[PDB]
Amino acid sequence: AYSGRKIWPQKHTGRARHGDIGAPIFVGGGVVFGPKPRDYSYTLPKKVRKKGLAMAVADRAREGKLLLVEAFAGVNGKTKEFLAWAKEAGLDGSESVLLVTGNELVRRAARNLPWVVTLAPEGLNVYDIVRTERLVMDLDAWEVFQNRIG
Amino acid sequence: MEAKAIARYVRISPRKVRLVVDLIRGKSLEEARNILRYTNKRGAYFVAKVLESAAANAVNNHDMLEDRLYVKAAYVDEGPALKRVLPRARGRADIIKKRTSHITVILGEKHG
Amino acid sequence: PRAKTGVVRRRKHKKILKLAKGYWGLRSKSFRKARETLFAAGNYAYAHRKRRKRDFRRLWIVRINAACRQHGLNYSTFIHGLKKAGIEVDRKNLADLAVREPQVFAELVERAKAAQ
Amino acid sequence: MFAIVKTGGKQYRVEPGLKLRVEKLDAEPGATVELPVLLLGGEKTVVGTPVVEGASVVAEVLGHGRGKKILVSKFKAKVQYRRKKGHRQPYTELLIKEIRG
Amino acid sequence: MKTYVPKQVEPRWVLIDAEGKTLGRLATKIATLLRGKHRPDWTPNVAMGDFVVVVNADKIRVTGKKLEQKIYTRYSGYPGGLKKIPLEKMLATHPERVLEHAVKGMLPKGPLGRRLFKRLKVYAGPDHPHQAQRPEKLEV
Amino acid sequence: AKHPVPKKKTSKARRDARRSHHALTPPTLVPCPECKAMKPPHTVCPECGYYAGRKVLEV
RNA sequence: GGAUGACCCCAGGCGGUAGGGGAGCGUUCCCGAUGCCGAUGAAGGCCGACCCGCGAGGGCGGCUGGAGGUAAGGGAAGUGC
RNA sequence: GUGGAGCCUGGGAGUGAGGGCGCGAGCGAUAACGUCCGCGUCCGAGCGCGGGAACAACCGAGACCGCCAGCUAAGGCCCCC
RNA sequence: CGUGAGGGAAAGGUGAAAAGAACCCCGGGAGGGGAGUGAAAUAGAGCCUGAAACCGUGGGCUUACAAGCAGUCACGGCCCCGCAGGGGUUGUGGCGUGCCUAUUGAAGCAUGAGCCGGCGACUCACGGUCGUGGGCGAGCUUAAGCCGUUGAGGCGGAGGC
Ligand SMILES: [Mg+2]
Ligand SMILES: [Mg+2]
Ligand SMILES: [Mg+2]
Ligand SMILES: [Mg+2]
Ligand SMILES: [Mg+2]
Ligand SMILES: [Mg+2]
Ligand SMILES: [Mg+2]
Ligand SMILES: [Mg+2]
Ligand SMILES: [Mg+2]
Ligand SMILES: [Mg+2]
Ligand SMILES: [Mg+2]
Ligand SMILES: [Mg+2]
Ligand SMILES: [Mg+2]
Ligand SMILES: [Mg+2]
Ligand SMILES: [Mg+2]
Ligand SMILES: [Mg+2]
Ligand SMILES: [Mg+2]
Ligand SMILES: [Mg+2]
Ligand SMILES: [Mg+2]
Ligand SMILES: [Mg+2]
Ligand SMILES: [Mg+2]
Ligand SMILES: [Mg+2]
Ligand SMILES: [Mg+2]
Ligand SMILES: [Mg+2]
Ligand SMILES: [Mg+2]
Ligand SMILES: [Mg+2]
Ligand SMILES: [Mg+2]
Ligand SMILES: [Mg+2]
Ligand SMILES: [Mg+2]
Ligand SMILES: [Mg+2]
Ligand SMILES: [Mg+2]
Ligand SMILES: [Mg+2]
Ligand SMILES: [Mg+2]
Ligand SMILES: [Mg+2]
Ligand SMILES: [Mg+2]
Ligand SMILES: [Mg+2]
Ligand SMILES: [Mg+2]
Ligand SMILES: [Mg+2]
Ligand SMILES: [Mg+2]
Ligand SMILES: [Mg+2]
Ligand SMILES: [Mg+2]
Ligand SMILES: [Mg+2]
Ligand SMILES: [Mg+2]
Ligand SMILES: [Mg+2]
Ligand SMILES: [Mg+2]
Ligand SMILES: [Mg+2]
Ligand SMILES: [Mg+2]
Ligand SMILES: [Mg+2]
Ligand SMILES: [Mg+2]
Ligand SMILES: [Mg+2]
Ligand SMILES: [Mg+2]
Ligand SMILES: [Mg+2]
Ligand SMILES: [Mg+2]
Ligand SMILES: [Mg+2]
Ligand SMILES: [Mg+2]
Ligand SMILES: [Mg+2]
Ligand SMILES: [Mg+2]
Ligand SMILES: [Mg+2]
Ligand SMILES: [Mg+2]
Ligand SMILES: [Mg+2]
Ligand SMILES: [Mg+2]
Ligand SMILES: [Mg+2]
Ligand SMILES: [Mg+2]
Ligand SMILES: [Mg+2]
Ligand SMILES: [Mg+2]
Ligand SMILES: [Mg+2]
Ligand SMILES: [Mg+2]
Ligand SMILES: [Mg+2]
Ligand SMILES: [Mg+2]
Ligand SMILES: [Mg+2]
Ligand SMILES: [Mg+2]
Ligand SMILES: [Mg+2]
Ligand SMILES: [Mg+2]
Ligand SMILES: [Mg+2]
Ligand SMILES: [Mg+2]
Ligand SMILES: [Mg+2]
Ligand SMILES: [Mg+2]
Ligand SMILES: [Mg+2]
Ligand SMILES: [Mg+2]
Ligand SMILES: [Mg+2]
Ligand SMILES: [Mg+2]
Ligand SMILES: [Mg+2]
Ligand SMILES: [Mg+2]
Ligand SMILES: [Mg+2]
Ligand SMILES: [Mg+2]
Ligand SMILES: [Mg+2]
Ligand SMILES: [Mg+2]
Ligand SMILES: [Mg+2]
Ligand SMILES: [Mg+2]
Ligand SMILES: [Mg+2]
Ligand SMILES: [Mg+2]
Ligand SMILES: [Mg+2]
Ligand SMILES: [Mg+2]
Ligand SMILES: [Mg+2]
Ligand SMILES: [Mg+2]
Ligand SMILES: [Mg+2]
Ligand SMILES: [Mg+2]
Ligand SMILES: [Mg+2]
Ligand SMILES: [Mg+2]
Ligand SMILES: [Mg+2]
Ligand SMILES: [Mg+2]
Ligand SMILES: [Mg+2]
Ligand SMILES: [Mg+2]
Ligand SMILES: [Mg+2]
Ligand SMILES: [Mg+2]
Ligand SMILES: [Zn+2]
Repeated sequence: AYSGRKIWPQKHTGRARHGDIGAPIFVGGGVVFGPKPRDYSYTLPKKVRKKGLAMAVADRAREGKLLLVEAFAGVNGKTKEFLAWAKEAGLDGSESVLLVTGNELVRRAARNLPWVVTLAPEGLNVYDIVRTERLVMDLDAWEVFQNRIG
Repeated sequence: MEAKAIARYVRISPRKVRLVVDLIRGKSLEEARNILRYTNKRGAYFVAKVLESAAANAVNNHDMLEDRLYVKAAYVDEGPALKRVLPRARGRADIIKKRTSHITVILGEKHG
Repeated sequence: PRAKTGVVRRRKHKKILKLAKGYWGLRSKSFRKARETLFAAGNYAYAHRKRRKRDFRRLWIVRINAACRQHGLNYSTFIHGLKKAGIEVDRKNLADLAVREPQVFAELVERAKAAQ
Repeated sequence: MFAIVKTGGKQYRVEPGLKLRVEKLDAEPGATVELPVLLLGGEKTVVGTPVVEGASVVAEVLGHGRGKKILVSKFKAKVQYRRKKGHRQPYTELLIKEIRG
Repeated sequence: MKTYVPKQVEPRWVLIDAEGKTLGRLATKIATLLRGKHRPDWTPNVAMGDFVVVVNADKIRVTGKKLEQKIYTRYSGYPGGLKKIPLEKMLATHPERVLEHAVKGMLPKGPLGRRLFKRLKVYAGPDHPHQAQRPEKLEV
Repeated sequence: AKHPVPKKKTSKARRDARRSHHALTPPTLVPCPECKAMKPPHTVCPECGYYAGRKVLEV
């Protein structure tokens, strides 16, 4: 916001040479190599993202902590239902769950829980897989995921 | 016991007024009374106030009797300073600091 | 994000200054005057350890000599006796002996006297 | 009754009952060693030429440790050059049991 | 095992006659009795030598044309203030000086080598008023 | 003249070593022989008013 | 040696400015975190002759402070006077 | 002749003011702490260390750390020492 | 501040709550001492924390025949902590030419720095050329955009080597 103006004459003042108070070496003035707004995004090869999604699940299975399910019994979009379904399912949420299905009903009861990360199936991603402890996928979720690695 | 009075933010220079205090730091109450009365400094008045007043407190607020009193310690720390602008030739302004003092007189009783 | 100075500086300064208590004037009070005095101290140390070896030697040898005087020979022969004979007592020790074991020293003088 | 022993290029005089920590010796704590004699004195008086050939002194390794940090530091001027090195010398504190001889 | 440093000692007085004695060669000796370098428990940092008493200093001998051809010197700080006394004139006015000087310049400098020169009590003339210390006559 | 000026800042040592004399020195008082108050001698007593033992200053 | 830098034995090299290569310490921020420490005291400040590290440092203890701080492992820089 | 030798290909440099000394020459005056080449060396960068009274380059000698141990180098061994 | 166009500052925080200190005593007052509130008043309004330079009071060592880049090494004294160990200070001795910069060369009588604190200088984007960790391989790869999610990724073969 400052004026482009030399603040006292070059020689003979007795003080050190200065330009204007816009300069970084003055309190006030612009900072040197400042952060300027930018774009950290990049285009990771398509194959590498696939093998990512392959490997991630592939690891979770290989550990036993995967689980494909056909449909969700007593659960029509109402937490305590799911909550109790999950009980009969083999997860009491002492481990975190990544949970995938296109079914707003299911993943809605299944939202709000600490140990649950909700997902739709076209939105399967490798951070989220590794992020969690236990993957409980689902069958069309499974075919979208299978339609992927091809 | 020990009795204390303290005058702070007093518009005299520390360095000038320490010299009244070093003339008491030690003396009886009565000696400090008669010194700060014929001492020819400005500091005389200022310090003879604190003193006089700590010897209240000792009596009134602290159950002490005068003629056991003596100036046990008495120091002067330096208060923040009124900065002022005094103009010189060719337009320079220099800065006067009209300095400032925190006087302290601390009393005790002397058994003897 | 701004990684501002904040605390680092105060902490090395507080450091070097504490390394420098005891010093005269601002050599103990100013950071950069302490820092500067401490560069000094450093090499005066490293030198003076290497110095103190040779320093003591000189001390001992001067005593040793003073002893061999008392029995009629110089340091520089007494240490050729001791040599060519076979005695390998170093002079921290000779200096020790000669001070607090006069007779025990006298022996060696003699065997040196001899070994010539 | 005393001796003078070479142990790690360095000769100490040693009466029995002395604490004398010296240049770190390879000896699990508790064991005991023998140090050559170079001279014995008081009571008797032998003289090693260079060794006494005969006797020796026996002592117990009270244990090891590291010496109070010397702070070695070089500085060269007008050349932008410093160096801090920390130093703790390994030592082996002993207990002079008795002399032989 | 740590070096032996002496505890407090005793002031051992010592008496020397100069006469027929080559000034320099004498002072060598005076200085090292003075310091103490002749006794095993010597220590550079402490006053522990002897208490040299020299007498008959006036009958010291010097070689060569030196009685004249060698000169003492004394700046005074003023201009032209360099005094110059020659050996002969020195011996003839204060001979006790000639030897003192001879020694002081073989003692170290600083508060010790000064504190040492304090001890060398010199006289031209045979008798010396230091009887109450019984100076142990020495052969130089 | 060419404006002479201090060449180095004076240390606290010298600074205070100079003031080694600024030592203030207490007044000198004596007993009025009449009011027995302390006062400086040869003055007329400020407290009773007497001097050479007569009324002088109507306090 | 042994067995895939675990650690031991041996021999050797190790002054260094311009400058090149390496391995590390710390500051701010992010994932780790719906977590974990914390008024039985966070960060900050003031001591320490103790502990670890060659070192930059990091621990530990006491006083102060009075509501924050944030690990293993990684990431990003307005990163050290 | 296995050496912080060499050769090959790439990455990053800095340097392109040098100074003293010995020797061989030009210039100058069979002057210069002078100038300019050549061959060496040392300082530069070894203003670290012993000698030379002191003192970049002269002699001794190439400082990883510690030692209240030993032999030596130059140079010293009458006191300072 | 400048006639003017114009330049252009500094300066945030008590506490949970004002419960913001009645009344008393020295004081002309300022201020302080009791008392009273508060968890806390060295949170008392000049108010969180409260560094450093800088000024002072009190205490331990030391200092008036001594020569100094202020240190270092060694020994001794006195003082404290302790029970063959430490810490503090400094009497004597030995050694010893500040930092930075610029230079063939500086303690240098060559530069800069009163001191403290706090700001203060190798970056970002696109493009090259090497190296490097990974993916695919006679192949590799998407751009803008379309769809999806609002901290979910997919699509798109135009085009590029
Ligand atoms: Mg503008
Ligand atoms: Mg503007
Ligand atoms: Mg502008
Ligand atoms: Mg303009
Ligand atoms: Mg100017
Ligand atoms: Mg100026
Ligand atoms: Mg410009
Ligand atoms: Mg500003
Ligand atoms: Mg700004
Ligand atoms: Mg990038
Ligand atoms: Mg949730
Ligand atoms: Mg949520
Ligand atoms: Mg979770
Ligand atoms: Mg009263
Ligand atoms: Mg005017
Ligand atoms: Mg001013
Ligand atoms: Mg921030
Ligand atoms: Mg910064
Ligand atoms: Mg301090
Ligand atoms: Mg000191
Ligand atoms: Mg040395
Ligand atoms: Mg040697
Ligand atoms: Mg030998
Ligand atoms: Mg050892
Ligand atoms: Mg050191
Ligand atoms: Mg230098
Ligand atoms: Mg240089
Ligand atoms: Mg440097
Ligand atoms: Mg190192
Ligand atoms: Mg003659
Ligand atoms: Mg005029
Ligand atoms: Mg002072
Ligand atoms: Mg090695
Ligand atoms: Mg080497
Ligand atoms: Mg190197
Ligand atoms: Mg922070
Ligand atoms: Mg979180
Ligand atoms: Mg949190
Ligand atoms: Mg808890
Ligand atoms: Mg509480
Ligand atoms: Mg606490
Ligand atoms: Mg704290
Ligand atoms: Mg909070
Ligand atoms: Mg954290
Ligand atoms: Mg990290
Ligand atoms: Mg910056
Ligand atoms: Mg090489
Ligand atoms: Mg090479
Ligand atoms: Mg080559
Ligand atoms: Mg590079
Ligand atoms: Mg050229
Ligand atoms: Mg040229
Ligand atoms: Mg040339
Ligand atoms: Mg050359
Ligand atoms: Mg050359
Ligand atoms: Mg030339
Ligand atoms: Mg020439
Ligand atoms: Mg020539
Ligand atoms: Mg160098
Ligand atoms: Mg070289
Ligand atoms: Mg040299
Ligand atoms: Mg020099
Ligand atoms: Mg030299
Ligand atoms: Mg020399
Ligand atoms: Mg030898
Ligand atoms: Mg020789
Ligand atoms: Mg105006
Ligand atoms: Mg106006
Ligand atoms: Mg409010
Ligand atoms: Mg009025
Ligand atoms: Mg009031
Ligand atoms: Mg009061
Ligand atoms: Mg009040
Ligand atoms: Mg507080
Ligand atoms: Mg507070
Ligand atoms: Mg304030
Ligand atoms: Mg607060
Ligand atoms: Mg405050
Ligand atoms: Mg304050
Ligand atoms: Mg004091
Ligand atoms: Mg004294
Ligand atoms: Mg004198
Ligand atoms: Mg004295
Ligand atoms: Mg001198
Ligand atoms: Mg000491
Ligand atoms: Mg000294
Ligand atoms: Mg020495
Ligand atoms: Mg000096
Ligand atoms: Mg420097
Ligand atoms: Mg520096
Ligand atoms: Mg220049
Ligand atoms: Mg020049
Ligand atoms: Mg120049
Ligand atoms: Mg250069
Ligand atoms: Mg100067
Ligand atoms: Mg210049
Ligand atoms: Mg200068
Ligand atoms: Mg500069
Ligand atoms: Mg100024
Ligand atoms: Mg700063
Ligand atoms: Mg770069
Ligand atoms: Mg940018
Ligand atoms: Mg690149
Ligand atoms: Mg193939
Ligand atoms: Mg493709
Ligand atoms: Zn009267």
